[PDB]
Amino acid sequence: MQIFVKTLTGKTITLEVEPSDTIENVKAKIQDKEGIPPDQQRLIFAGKQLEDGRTLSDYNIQKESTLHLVLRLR
Amino acid sequence: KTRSSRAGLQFPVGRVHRLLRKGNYAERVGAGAPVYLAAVLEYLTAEILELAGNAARDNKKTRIIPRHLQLAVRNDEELNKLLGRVTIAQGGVLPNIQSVLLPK
Amino acid sequence: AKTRSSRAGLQFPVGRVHRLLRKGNYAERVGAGAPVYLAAVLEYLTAEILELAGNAARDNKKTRIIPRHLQLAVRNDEELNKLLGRVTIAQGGVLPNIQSVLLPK
Amino acid sequence: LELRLKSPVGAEPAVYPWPLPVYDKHHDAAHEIIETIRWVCEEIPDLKLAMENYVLIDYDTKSFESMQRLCDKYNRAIDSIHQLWKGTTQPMKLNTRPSTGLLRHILQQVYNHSVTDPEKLNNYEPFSPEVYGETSFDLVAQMIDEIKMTDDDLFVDLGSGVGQVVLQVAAATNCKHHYGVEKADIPAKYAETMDREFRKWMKWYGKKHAEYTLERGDFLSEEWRERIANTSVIFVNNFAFGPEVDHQLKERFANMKEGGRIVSSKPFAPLNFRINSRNLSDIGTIMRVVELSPLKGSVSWTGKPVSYYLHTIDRTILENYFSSLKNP
Amino acid sequence: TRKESYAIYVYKVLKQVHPDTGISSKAMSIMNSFVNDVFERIAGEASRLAHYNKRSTITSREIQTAVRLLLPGELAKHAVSEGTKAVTCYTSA
Amino acid sequence: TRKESYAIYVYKVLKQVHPDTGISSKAMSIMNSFVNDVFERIAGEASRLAHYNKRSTITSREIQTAVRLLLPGELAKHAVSEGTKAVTCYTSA
Amino acid sequence: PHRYRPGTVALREIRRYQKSTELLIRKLPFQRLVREIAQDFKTDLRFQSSAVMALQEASEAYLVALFEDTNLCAIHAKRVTIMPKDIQLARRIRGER
Amino acid sequence: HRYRPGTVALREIRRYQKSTELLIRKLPFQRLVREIAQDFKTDLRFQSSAVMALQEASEAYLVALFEDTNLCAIHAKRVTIMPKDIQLARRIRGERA
Amino acid sequence: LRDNIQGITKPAIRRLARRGGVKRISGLIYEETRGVLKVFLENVIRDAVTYTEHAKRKTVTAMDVVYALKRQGRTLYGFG
Amino acid sequence: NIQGITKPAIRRLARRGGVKRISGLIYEETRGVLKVFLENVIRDAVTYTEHAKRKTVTAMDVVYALKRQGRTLYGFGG
DNA sequence: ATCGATGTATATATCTGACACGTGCCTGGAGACTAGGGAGTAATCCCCTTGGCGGTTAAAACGCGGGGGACAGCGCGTACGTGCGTTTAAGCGGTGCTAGAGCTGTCTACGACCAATTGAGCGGCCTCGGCACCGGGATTCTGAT
DNA sequence: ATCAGAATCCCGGTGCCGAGGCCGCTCAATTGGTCGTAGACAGCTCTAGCACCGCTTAAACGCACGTACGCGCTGTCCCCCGCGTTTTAACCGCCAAGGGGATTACTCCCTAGTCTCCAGGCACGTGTCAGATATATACATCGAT
Repeated sequence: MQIFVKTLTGKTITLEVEPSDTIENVKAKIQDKEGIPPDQQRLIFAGKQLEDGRTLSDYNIQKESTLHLVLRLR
Repeated sequence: KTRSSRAGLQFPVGRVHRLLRKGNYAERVGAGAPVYLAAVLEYLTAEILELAGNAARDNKKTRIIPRHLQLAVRNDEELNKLLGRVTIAQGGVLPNIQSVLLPK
Repeated sequence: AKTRSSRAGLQFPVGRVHRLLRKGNYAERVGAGAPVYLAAVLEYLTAEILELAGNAARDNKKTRIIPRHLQLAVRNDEELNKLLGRVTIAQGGVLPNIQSVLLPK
Repeated sequence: LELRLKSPVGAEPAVYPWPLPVYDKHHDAAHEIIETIRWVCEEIPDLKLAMENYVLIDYDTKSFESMQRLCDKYNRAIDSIHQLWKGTTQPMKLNTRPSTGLLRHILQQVYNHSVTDPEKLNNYEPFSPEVYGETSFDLVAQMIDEIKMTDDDLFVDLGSGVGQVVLQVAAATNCKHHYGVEKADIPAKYAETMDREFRKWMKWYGKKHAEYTLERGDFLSEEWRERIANTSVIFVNNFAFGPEVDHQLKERFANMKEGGRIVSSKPFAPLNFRINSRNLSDIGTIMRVVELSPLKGSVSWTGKPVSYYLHTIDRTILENYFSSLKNP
Repeated sequence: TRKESYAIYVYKVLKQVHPDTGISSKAMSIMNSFVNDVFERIAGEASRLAHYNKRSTITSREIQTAVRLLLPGELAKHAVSEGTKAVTCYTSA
Repeated sequence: TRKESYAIYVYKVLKQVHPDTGISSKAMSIMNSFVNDVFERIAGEASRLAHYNKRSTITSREIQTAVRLLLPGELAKHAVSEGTKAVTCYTSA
Repeated sequence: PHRYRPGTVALREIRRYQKSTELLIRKLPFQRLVREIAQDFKTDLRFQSSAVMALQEASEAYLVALFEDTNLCAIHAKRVTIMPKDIQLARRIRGER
Repeated sequence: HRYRPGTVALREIRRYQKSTELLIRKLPFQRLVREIAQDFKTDLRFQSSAVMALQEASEAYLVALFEDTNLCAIHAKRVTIMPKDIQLARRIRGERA
Repeated sequence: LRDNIQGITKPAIRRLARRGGVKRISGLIYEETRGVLKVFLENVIRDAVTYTEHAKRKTVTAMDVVYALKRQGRTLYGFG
Repeated sequence: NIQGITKPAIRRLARRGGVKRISGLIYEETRGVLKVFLENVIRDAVTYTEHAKRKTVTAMDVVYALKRQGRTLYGFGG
C-alpha cells in the first residue's frame, strides 16, 4: 500500500511502501527521496510516534493515510 | 573503531598522542588530553577555511590561493590578533588608502 | 679537589647545573661538557655587571649596591642594553635624559 | 497621624504613615505623592483644572501640614469629580491600559512599596544563574513599540527577578496568562508583595493588566520541558547564566514549534551564521538572529549599550539547505 | 624518506565546509605550516603550566587552561566549548 | 623545607671584583632572578638545536652555538673563550 | 613679591623626579583600582600584599615608556605640548590595540 | 595628453595593492646576499628557495615600514616622507636604541 | 565597588610625564591616560587570574603576576 | 651591489605601502635600512649551518632565523 | 646687571637596623662500577647547485619641463602654568578574626611496557578541468572645454 | 558641468598543466594486560589578609593671572612628478659539470644506573656597623630693580 507523509512545512511527499515495512526502512527511504537526515527526522502517527524497528503493522496505519513529520535537532 | 570516530573528529588522535611523547613537553600524558587538543585544531582550521572560501568566490575563482588566506586573516579581527607577527608568503596587503591622499 | 668546581677553577656549582639540565626536560642525555662549559658563561655575565655596578656605586660614594645602581649599570652600556631591552627592574628609576629643544634659551 | 489620598475611581484609599519612609536614594514616598497628584491629574482632565488653581510652589516635604495642604486640597477636588460623574459627565475609562507615563508611575510605586530593601536583591552568589540583573525602563518599553503580541502569544520570562519585565508587558498587551519563573530567592520573596500591591495599584489608578504570576522554583525542572514548548514569546537574560545552563535551555528549545521569538543578551546563535555539515547541531539552523536597536544614551559598564537580540523560530532555511544539496 | 604532514586531514575538513572548492599546492603548505605552529604554542604552555605546580603530567585540564591564555577573547569561547563535548563524546565511547 | 638560590655564589664573585663593597638584600634578589633567566634561554635553546638536528644529546658544541645566537656582538666573543678555557682546564686536570 | 618664569618650575621637577625611585602613584587608591578590575573576572579573590606591589611597579614602567615615546613625536611635529593625537599615534606604531 | 602631477600615482597604488608578485627583481638581490654571507664564511652554497625566503622577508619587512612611515608624515601635516621619519619610525619600535 | 579610575588623580599623571621629560602637558591627556592604564591592566590581570584558577586556589600570589608579564613580554625582575 | 637596488624598485615598494610623494634622500636611507637587516638574519642563518657540519644553507636555516627573530614565516615547510 | 632667596648641595652627629659572621645540622655531590647505545667515520652515493653562452625585450637611466608643495614668518587669541588658600583622605599602628594556604596522610586508578595484528597512510601511476593566455568589447574615469 | 580620451575591466575562445581520483604496499596504530606510583581526598594548622579606626598632615583642589605658544594664513622658492628618448642587463633556455648532501654501515666509548660516602650549604643564632633622620650651613642661581 502507499501512504502520504504530511510535514509541518506544508510539503507532503508521495512515498510508496509495503504494509509490512518497518519505519526504519521507511526512514531509509525518506533518506532516498528527501535526503533529510533520519537521525534528525521525527515521525508522528496521530499521537503514536513512529519507532524505527516498529512496522506499519504494529501501528496498523491504513492505506493512503496521513503521517506527521517533525524536524528534530540532534 | 579508530579513536577519531569514537569522538567524532576528523583530525587524527594517533599522530597527536605520539607528538606529545617525542617532544618532551612533559613526562607522561593524560589519556583524554590528545583528544581535547585535536578538538581545537580542527576548529581553527575550520575557521580559516570558512573565511577563505567566502573571499575566494569574490575573485570568481575555484581553488584557494595564498592571496585568499591573506584576505581571510587581516580582515578578521580575532585572527589578526592571534597571527600578528606572522608574514604569509605571496600575500600582499589589504586594499586601503589614506584619507588625505584622495583628491578633491 | 673532589669537587668538580675546583677541578675546573670555577665558582658556580657545576654539580647543580648538571641536575637542572635533567629535571627540566630540556633533553634526555646530557653530555659531559655541557654543565662545565655552561657554568663558566653564567659566571662571566654576572661578574660583568657587578664590575659595572661597582664603578657606578663608588662614584655615588656608598657602601653596598642598591637597585638604582644596576639600572645605571645596564642602561649606560651598549651590549647589556640589547640583551636586557625586555626587562623591567623593580624600583630602578630612569636615566637623566632631557631633549634638545627643552633646554632654556 | 497618617496621610490620606482619596481614590478618584472610588477604590480603597492608600494611607502612608508619618514620618514618610525612604525607600532608596531617588524614590521616596514623600515625593511620590507629588507625582501621584501629578499623574492622577493626567488621568482626570477636570481634576487637572482643580490643581492649576491655587497650588503655589510654597509647599515643602519637611512640614507635615504643608504636605497635607496639597493632599487636603486633592481630597476636596475628588469629591467634586465624583459629584460631576453622577450628572451628565461620562466617567473616566477604567478598562484601558496605563500609558508609559502612567506605567512609569505605577511600576516604580510597585517597585518601591513592595520591594522594601533593594540591597537584599544583591545578596547572591556571583558567576551563576543566581546573578541578579534588571532591565532599563526604555528597553522594555522599546519592545512594546517594536514587537507585536496577541492573546495566543504568551510572554514568559526566565529568571524574572522581581518580574518587572512581565509587569511592563502584561500591562502592555493581552496575553492569556504569564509566568515569571524565579530560581533566585529574595526577589521571589518580594514577588509575593510585587503581586499583591500591583494588582491593588491597578485598582487605585484604575487601569487594566493581563493575568500574571511570578513563580519561585526551577526553570530547569523537568515539568517545564513542555511548558516552554507551550510558550510563544520567551525573554531571557543570558549574560552570565553559564553556557551549560544555556545548553539545557537549548535542550528545551529543541521542542519549541513555529513562531517562537527569543530576545536575549548573549547570542545563542551568531548573526553571521551559515549552515554547513559541521554545524548541523547548532541552533542557528532554525532561528534567525537580528539585533534590536540598543538604547541611545545608555552606557553600560563595558562602554557598549546593552544588546538584546531578537530571534524568530523560522524552520524555512533548514529544508532549503537540504533541498539545495540536491540542487543542482 | 617517507615524510609526514597534515595534508590529507585539512582536505577532509575543507569538504565539510565547502564541497565545491579545492585547495592548491601552494596554499596547502601554509595550512600545513599553520597547524604545525599552533600545536607548538599550545603544547608549549602545557609544559610551562605543569612545572609551575611541580607536577609531571599533562592532563586534559591544562590544555583547557592553556587555550584560555593563548587565544584571544571571542575565539577562545567556542574552542573551549568545542573541546569539552568531544571529551564528553569520548566518555560514552 | 629547602629553598635554594645562587645567593652565596655572588658573594664570592663580588669580593673578587670589588672586595671593599657590599650588596643589599633587595639587589640580591635581582641577581638571583637574573641568573635564572639567562639559564632558561641558553638551556632552552639547546632544546631546539638538539631536535632541529634530530639528536638526543647536549654536548658543549650546542652550548657554544647557543651563546653565538643570544648574546650581542662583543659580549659573545669573550664568553665563548672564557667557557672553552674551562672545558680544557677541566680536561687536562 | 617674586614670580618664576613659566616653564622654569617644571624643568626643576624633571631633574628632581628622574633621580628619585619612589612610586609616583599613591599606594591605596591604586589598590581599590586593582580589586575593581579583578571583581569582574572572578569574585572573592584575595590578593597578597606583594602581588599588588607588582602591578604598581609594572604599570609605572609601562607608562613612563609611553611618555618617552610620546615626546619624540610632539617634538617631531615642531611642538612642545603633547596632545592625544600623539598617544594614539605611538600605540599604532608599536602594534597595539 | 598630459596628466596632472600625482594622478598616475593614485593609480600606481591601486595596481600594486591588488598584485602579489615580487617587486625587487631576482638577480641583483641574490648577488647582494652572497656579498654579506662572504664576510662570515667562505664558499657558502645557497639553495634556490633559501634566497626566496629572504626575499619574502625583506620585502614584507620594508612594505611594513612605509605603512608605519606614512602614518608619521600625515601626523606632521605633510604628504612627503623624509629621512627623519624612517629614523623616527624605527625608533619607537625599539629596533633602534 | 564602582569608578575608582578617577582615583588616579590629575597631579599623578602630571608626575609621570615629568619623569619622561615632558615639559608641557595639554589638557586632554588626563582622559586619555585613564583609558590607557585600564586596558593595560585588563590583559595582565586576566592572565594572572587564569593561573590562579588552574591551581585551585583563591589567593593570587606574587608569582602569578610575574608569570603574567613574562608571557606578555614584559619580564619583571625583583619579586622571585 | 647595494647600488644595484635601484631607484624605481624602492618607488615600487613605497607605492604598495600607500605612500604618495617621496623625497630624494630616501634612496640612500632605504638602502641603509636593508643592509642592516640582512646582517641580523644571515649571521643567525650561518650559525645554524656551521653547527650542522655543512656548507649548504638550506631553506630551513632561514626560517629558523626568522622564527627566533620573532618574524615568523609561513609557507616553506615549518 | 648684581640682590635674593630660594632650592639645593654638603656637612654635622646618632640611634636604628640590616647585614655579616658562626652552629650545626641534613640531603645532595662525588666515586666507581657496570651495561648498553647513540654517535663517528667510512663509503658511496645521485642529486642539485655553480657556471657560462646568446638573444631577446622590458626596464632602467637620462633629462627637462611645470608647479604644487614645504618653508619662514606674522598675527592673535587663548589655553596652560604658578601660586595662595582650602579641604579631604591617605597613612599610620592598632587590634582582632578567620578563612585558607600549606603539609602530611594514605591508599589507587591511571598510564606505561610488552607484545600481537593489520588496516590506514604514503609514494608513484594517470588525467582532467581550471586558469593562463589571447585579442576583443564596454565601461570608467581625466582633463580640457 | 560635458564633453572626450585612453585604461582597464571583462570576455569568448582555447591550451598547457597541475590537482584530483586511483593503485598498493608497509608500518605505525589498537589490542590486551598486567603494574607501580603518581595523584586525590582528608585532616590540621597557623599564616596574614582582612576588617577597622582614630590622628595628624601632607596632599589635592579651586581659582586668578598672564604670558608664551598653538594655529591660521601667505608666499615664495624650487623640488618631484610626468613624459619621451636611449641603452644595459636581467631572463629564459641552456647544457655540462661534480661536489656535497644523504643514506648504510660498524663499532666504540661515553652516559645512565646503583649502591655508597660525607660535607658543603642551609637555617638559626648573636653581634655590629652602615645608614637615615634631624638639623645645620654652603652654593648658587634665577628674575627683578
